[PDB]
Amino acid sequence: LKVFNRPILFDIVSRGSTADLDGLLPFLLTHKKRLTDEEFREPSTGKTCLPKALLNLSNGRNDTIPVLLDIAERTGNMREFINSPFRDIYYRGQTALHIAIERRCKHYVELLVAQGADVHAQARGRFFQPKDEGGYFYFGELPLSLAACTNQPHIVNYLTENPHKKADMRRQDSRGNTVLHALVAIADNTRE
Amino acid sequence: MAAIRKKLVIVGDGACGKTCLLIVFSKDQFPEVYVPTVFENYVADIEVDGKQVELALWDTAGQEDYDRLRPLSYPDTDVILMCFSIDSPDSLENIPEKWTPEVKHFCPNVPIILVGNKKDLRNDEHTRRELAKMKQEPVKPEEGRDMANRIGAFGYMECSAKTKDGVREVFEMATRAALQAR
Repeated sequence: LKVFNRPILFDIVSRGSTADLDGLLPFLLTHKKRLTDEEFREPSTGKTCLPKALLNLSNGRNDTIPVLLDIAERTGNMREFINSPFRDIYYRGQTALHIAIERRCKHYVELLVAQGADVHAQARGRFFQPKDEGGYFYFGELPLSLAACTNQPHIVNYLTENPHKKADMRRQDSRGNTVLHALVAIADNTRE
Repeated sequence: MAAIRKKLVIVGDGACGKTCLLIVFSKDQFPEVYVPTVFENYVADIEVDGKQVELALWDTAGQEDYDRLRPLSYPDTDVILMCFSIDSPDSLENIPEKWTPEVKHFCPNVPIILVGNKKDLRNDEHTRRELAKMKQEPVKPEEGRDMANRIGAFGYMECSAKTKDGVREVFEMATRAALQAR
């Protein structure tokens, strides 16, 4: 309530209980703290509250996302909060935009990019590597490449064509692979 | 065409104004009321010669709880701004023995752009008087030449976020150094 620590904040945000965020406005403003500080982020990977909220989705809808984003923008670090990259070597570079895309939630990626989400953050962690290089899923190290590689044409269309910020399909990742190269990389020989 | 992304990380001692430099290059206005300790998750559009580069800025501190997280920002770096203070002589003898070994070990084979910040403060009366109280003098340009010589820095120049001198040129040089892939 009057004291908001890290485990309590994650406990609230996992369940999506929006009402418990009613006291979130004073505690930060009384203490001149930010959501991006080391106090409120996971120490293992550097994950912040927004990726935790996007990871734990109830029927594809988490009502605490708009409230969290509004409190972040009133705090004054909205830009620094939207795209908080992971820090662990096993998930380096992953962004809340990547988690939104990987969850096949068009509404959340729409609401996230329109307010300052970077559409070129390269998820170049050890988990996002080709299976022959100690990894599980290589989608091209890019939000647009990921959306194209998870068979989500609507989100690809939105990312390419949106008044807020467009990710050009000619952009190359760290490996230099473009969206077409990633789409070839994920391909199998199966018909489907 | 399609802008290429290059990662710049700025390393310097405490109270050197590296974050101030980042803000003054970002918004073209020095924040005299609030200076965040670190500026993070920013991309800036720059052009050098017929190319568009998105420069991703990373800031490292050591005041508290940041020294342990400094190694986390080293891997997959593209260019480093290794900075010191012109108005602080003690900011030059700490350059080679503690910054250099860890930056070389963690992220080897990268260009080094060592710079000196607050170039206007070397002629300030207060700083000169305080330095001469204990028999010290402002960091001379010869000191910068020696620093560039002994560490093999790509280039060194003086920038002052107060008077907005050469910051665009400094970042253009940093991006140019990042352009060659070893």
